[PDB]
Formats: sequence, structure tokens, C-alpha cells
Amino acid sequence: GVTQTPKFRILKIGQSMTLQCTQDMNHNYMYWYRQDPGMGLKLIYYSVGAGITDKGEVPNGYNVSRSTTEDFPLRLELAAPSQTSVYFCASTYHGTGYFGEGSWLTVVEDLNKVFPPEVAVFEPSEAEISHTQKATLVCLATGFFPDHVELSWWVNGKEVHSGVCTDPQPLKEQPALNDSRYALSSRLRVSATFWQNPRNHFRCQVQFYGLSENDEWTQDRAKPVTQIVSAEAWGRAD
Amino acid sequence: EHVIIQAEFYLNPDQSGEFMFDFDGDEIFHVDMAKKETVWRLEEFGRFASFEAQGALANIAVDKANLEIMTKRSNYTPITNVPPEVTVLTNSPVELREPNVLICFIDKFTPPVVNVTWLRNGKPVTTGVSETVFLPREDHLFRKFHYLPFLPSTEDVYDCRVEHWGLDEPLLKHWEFD
Amino acid sequence: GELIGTLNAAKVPAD
Amino acid sequence: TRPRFLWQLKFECHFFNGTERVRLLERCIYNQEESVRFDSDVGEYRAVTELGRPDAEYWNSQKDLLEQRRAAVDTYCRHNYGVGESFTVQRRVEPKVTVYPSHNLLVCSVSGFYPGSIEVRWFRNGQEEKAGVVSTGLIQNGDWTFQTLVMLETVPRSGEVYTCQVEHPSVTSPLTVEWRA
Amino acid sequence: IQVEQSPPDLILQEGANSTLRCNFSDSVNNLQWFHQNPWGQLINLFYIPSGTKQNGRLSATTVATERYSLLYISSSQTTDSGVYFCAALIQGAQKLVFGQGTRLTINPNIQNPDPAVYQLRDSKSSDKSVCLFTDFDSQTNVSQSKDSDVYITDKCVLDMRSMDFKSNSAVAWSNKSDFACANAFNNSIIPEDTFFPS
Repeated sequence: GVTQTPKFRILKIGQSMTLQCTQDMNHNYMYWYRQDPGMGLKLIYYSVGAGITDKGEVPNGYNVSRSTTEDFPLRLELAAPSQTSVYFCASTYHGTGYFGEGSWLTVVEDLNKVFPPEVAVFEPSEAEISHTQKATLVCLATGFFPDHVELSWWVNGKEVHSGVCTDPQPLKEQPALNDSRYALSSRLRVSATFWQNPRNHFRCQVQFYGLSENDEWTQDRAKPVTQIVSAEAWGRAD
Repeated sequence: EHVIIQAEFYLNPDQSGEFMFDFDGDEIFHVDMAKKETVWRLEEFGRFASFEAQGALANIAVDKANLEIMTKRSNYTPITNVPPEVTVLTNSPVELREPNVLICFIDKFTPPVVNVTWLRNGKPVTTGVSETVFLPREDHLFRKFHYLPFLPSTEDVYDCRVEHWGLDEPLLKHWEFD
Repeated sequence: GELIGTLNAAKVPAD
Repeated sequence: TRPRFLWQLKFECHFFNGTERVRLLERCIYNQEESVRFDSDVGEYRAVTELGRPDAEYWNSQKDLLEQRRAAVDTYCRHNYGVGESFTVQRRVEPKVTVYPSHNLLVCSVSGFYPGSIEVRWFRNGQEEKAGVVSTGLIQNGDWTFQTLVMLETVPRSGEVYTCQVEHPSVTSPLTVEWRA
Repeated sequence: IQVEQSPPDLILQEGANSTLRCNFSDSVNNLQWFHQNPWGQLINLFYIPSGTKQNGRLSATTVATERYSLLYISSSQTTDSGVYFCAALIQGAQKLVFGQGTRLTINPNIQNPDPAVYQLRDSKSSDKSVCLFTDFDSQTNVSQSKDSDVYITDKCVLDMRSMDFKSNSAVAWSNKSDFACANAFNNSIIPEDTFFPS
């Protein structure tokens, strides 16, 4: 298939960057797309073969080169906020189009705007257990900027999928504020009996993609690097 | 009733490749490789139709990759040169002193590479000349037309001089007011 | 006016 | 000068009774020899010679390729006919018809017309003359016009009215140009 | 040039059949269907330049002659939510090109609704609490908050597979001292008989 790197990146204004895109299928045609939150895929650049590149609708600020069939690197010369987007690369030739997994890129005023999530877990309610025989755990991830999180649930050391829901949209903690931080909620519902077992352990686990070993950091608080933050409960007998 | 061919070649060492559309044997357009533009055979065609040429440019690059690979699979078998038939005709019944055109029909030949010069009494005449690209045949050989507008006169001998790797020598094909 | 289309060349297999 | 290697690709779109039936023929030709082809009335590639067997085999396993080639009959063939139709298929250029001697040989010159398909008939006093009709043939000029010269063998005499008739899609009624002895 | 996709928006109950329309201009062809999912991931559903093609509950028809394509989804599942993009290939330039898409949302079928608002506490030091509004049917609409200091999530759909039981929940929270679960949601339009314990 198509593979593209940075899945996630935080860039400061003025910085440069390269998104790789590769494909082992021999497709001659390749494209870079961008996408703004809940909008359409707009075309940045495209190439029908080695040494042939051609502008799209929105090419201004990006360059592109295609010395080989296989690779189609996108290069951001100078980061502007307007370039905060999810980028997508594609390939076809005779039929089916193929997409990379995505590149989530946020361009920031300055790195001090980057924040990790705090993560709490809330035990199910005595009242729900009574009224449904079901128990619902809630996990909040709060106060993280870049919206770059992957939230997962682990029951007794194995990740679980059944009975989980995670908000597909995060929400702004300051809707008004331009680059406000974010909250995000998840649920794991299990049967009451399962929750009542004191030998069951429940971890809620959030992977945040932040700054790299290469970005300077001056501030009092912890440097917001890529990291896992979590909260856990054990089921209760009473 | 009608046939439309998108006709393409690449020529291995010459590093010529051409691309063109053919309707019942008349070029609709070709792509100029050097300028990467569509070149309509009749100017008006470009008003009733357009061509975006990227796909065409990338096929030629595949055609070459293919040639590269076919050349080898054949254990480097060269092409058997085939010499053209040449015919010299006017556009319309030759009228003394009234503008006409001479047509040099070059036909039934392979490698699509020819050198064609119009001669007037002996001297090559380069002014007013024009030509078609290499058009397809059912047998896979090529056709190609050269033109020269002239004033028919009693004095003039006109040769179409044709050069090719199948001919022992340049072929001169004669024409003079009948 | 209207775009004339193309059909793309098929790659012969890599040796 | 030294050895040549030539590769040719051709996509032929063949049209019957308009766009009602349509057949796509994709051809590869190495050194003037066709080696493999997709015929849309077949549905898959076949090797025309052994040279192309590896290619027929390979392409027949590429699904996106077969399906695209199978739909091309509509996506490409029928498409392009629709774009060029007005000025190709419907291109009308009316013949110019002059008639002049050559004694014993009469010439019906028919030039600059388009589409190719045509009829020229000879008339001696408005009665058709079919014997001794000789035809140089139909010439494609390369420039979107054809030309024809149809001869008739007759030794003319005083009085005699000769006439050439030319039928053509460019004119609803046929051109008759006469010549008088 | 372009690719016009019809209903921009569709909300249907699970198990329903949904039809998506994508009309394409002469300048493009060789149609395709994509599903993004609510995490930005994209897969091809069909390369379908002409005819009918079928893959499980999905089928697609394109009439190249008549310039339209149609994605059919029988027996819609909640999991099919996301955005359905149709896309074509510009003739000549092989510029692949995407329509605005159809946001599809497939709501669960709450057979025995039992709307309720429960309060839940942090296991780490019990000052923090969260309000869970749960088990309302799929027509119940959870609004956003009057107060900027009060947080409310869009509902989302959890599947308890072993019990073939789907359920809806929205979480609300804040740390303003004048916030309780009684009115956490009463700014929204909640069922008259919602369970409010305590």
C-alpha cells in the first residue's frame, strides 16, 4: 500500500519539513491532498511519473519532486498557521486509489502552546449498577494542545474494544480562543458482575504526540514530549 | 464506419517518442514532446476540444521503459528497415499561374525517421514548407505528408527527395507541369 | 472545449 | 548509421452504426511485429506472438487493469467519439468538380472533399456510360480532404453532351458538371 | 472538472438501506468510492468505472453514458458512519479529484430506552465528578452548554457485543461549584422520565 511519515508533527512558524510518501505497487500517478477539519480533500500537488510534477488547487507554499516512481516527498518551505491540516498521499494507475494513513500537522505560534493531557478515570455509579446491572467507566483526557491523542482501554493487561466508545470529535476548552486546549471523553461499559470483581484492573491509556528530543525547551513545566499518560481503577466488592 | 486510434511509439536510440490521435487516418492532433503542448492538426480543432497532455507524457516514459525491456527480451534484435514508396501529387488539377500545393506522400516504411527536402530546379526550397508527424498504418508501417505551395509555371522541375535506412540511396521523385 | 481522454500505457513486467 | 529498436502502442476504438456497437483493440508492436493485444470483444489480453506471452499472462492477473480496459469501451471510446463528433464525424467539405479532355480521354476531377466515401458516374447525353471507366483511386491528402479522378474512354464528336455526377454527404443532391464537344 | 455528491448529510437507523449519489461532469471518469472514517482513515470501496459491483452489504452502479454513480448500503451498521467520498479521474490530466462527500451517521436502535443521568467520581481523590447521561434513544438530542465553564460531549455509541446491546452516552463536566448533574443536561432536550438518582 502507500506509507506516509509523520503520522504526527508539531512545527513552529518559519520552520521547514518533509513528509515522505512511498508505494511499492508501481503506480505511476501520485498525489498529495490536504483536509481541513470536517471538510473536503483539496489537491496540493500531483505527479503522473518520474520528472513530471504539476500544481493542484492549493499548491502555494508547498514544493514537490518525483525523481522515482516510488517516492513522492512533500516539502513545506515555511510553516504558516494556515498549514495546520491533515495531509493525505495517494496512488493509482489503472484503477483503485490507495491512501496513506494520514499526516496530522499543527503549526504553532511558539512551542509554549503545546500541552499534554491530564487523564482521570471515574468509577461507575452505584445507581447504574442497581438500575441496569451494567457499570460504565468514564475517562477524560483534559488540557492537551495539539489535538494529537490515541485513547485506548486495557482490562487486565490486554487492550479491549467491545463496550468502548471514544468521542470522534474533541472539544475546545476555550471555544472562543484561537488555539485552545482540548478535552475528550471515552466509555467502557462492562457487566456489573465484572466490575464487582476486585481482581479486575482497568487502565485508560492516552498516547500523546508532542515535541521531539530536538526541540529546545525553557519553561518551568515538563517539556511536552511524545508520551503515554494514564489512569486506572480496580473493581470493588462493596 | 469509424476508427479512432491513440497512436504511440518510442524509438530506442534516437530517443524520439511521439503521441497522436488518428481519425480514419487523419491526425486530429499530436503532442509536441519538446514543448509539451497539444498541437491541433487543423487550428479549429482546438476550439471544439481540448487535451490535457500529462497522461500522454507519462505514457511515452512507459513506452520507453517497455522498449528498454523488449529490446533485451528479444536478445537485442534490431528492426528490419523497410523503404518507403513516395508519390508526388498536387492538391488540385494544376492551373497555370493559380496557387496550388504539392504533396509528398511517404508510405509503407519503418523506423519512423526520414529526411525530406523539397527541390526546385535543383535548389532546396525551405520557404512555405510544412509536414505531418508519423501516422499509423494497419500493417504497423508509417505514412507522412510534406507540402509545398507554389505558382505552377512552365519552367519548373520539382523533386521530392527522400532519405531512409532502407534505401541504398536518397530517392528523388519527379514533378513538372504535365 | 471538452477534454479528450487517454488510456494509460501498461507496464510490461519487470524482468 | 546503426541498429534500431522500436516499440509501438495503439488504442483503437472501432465504431459501428454510430456508437451503437463499439470494440476496443489495444496493441503492442515490437519491431513491426505485434506481440500482445487486449481485444474488448475478448475481454482479456492474448499473446499474438510468443514474445508477448509473459505480458499477456502478467496483465491478465492485474484486476484494476482488466476492469479499466473493459470499461474503456464507455469511459474512453464512446467518450472521445462524443468530443470529436461535431468536427470529425460530421466534418463536411463539398467537392470541387471540373471536367476537361485529356481527345479520346475525358477527366472528371473531384477534389478537396470530405468524408472519403463517394460515387462518380459518367453520362453520355444523360444516359449513363459504364464501359471504360478507369479510376486512379481515392487519395487522402493528410489535411482532412480527399481527391479523385475518374476517367472515361470515348472519342468525342460534335453535338455530344457529356456529364459527370458526384454524390456526396456534403450535398443533398448530386453535383452534375457537364462538358460539351 | 467536478464531482457533485448528494445528500451532503444522512442520518439513518441501523439496518436501513441508504443510497448515495455522485454526479460527474464530462471532464472526468473512472469512478471510485471511498469511506473515510471518523479518525481520518480512507479505504477504497470500489473502483467502478462502469456496471454493477458488489462487496458484502455494499454495491455500486455507474452509468458512464449518463454521468452518475450510486453507492448502495444495505442493512446499515453503526460502524459504517463516516464520510463517503466519490472520486473520478480528469480526462487527460490524470488528476484524481474528490467531491465534498456524504456525512453518513448510522444511529443505534434502542429497543428498551431507559434514559438516565448518573454521577461518577474520580478514584483518585473524590473531589472530581463526571455526569453520564446514558441510554436515551437515538432521537434524543444532547445540546451544548449555556456556560463556557461547563463541558458537554457529543453522544457516542458503545457496543456490548456479547449481549448484542448498543447504548448511547454523553458525558458532561465542570468545576464551577454551582454545577450538579440535575441540570448538567437540562440545557438540552431530555426525556420527561429521565432517571435522576439522589
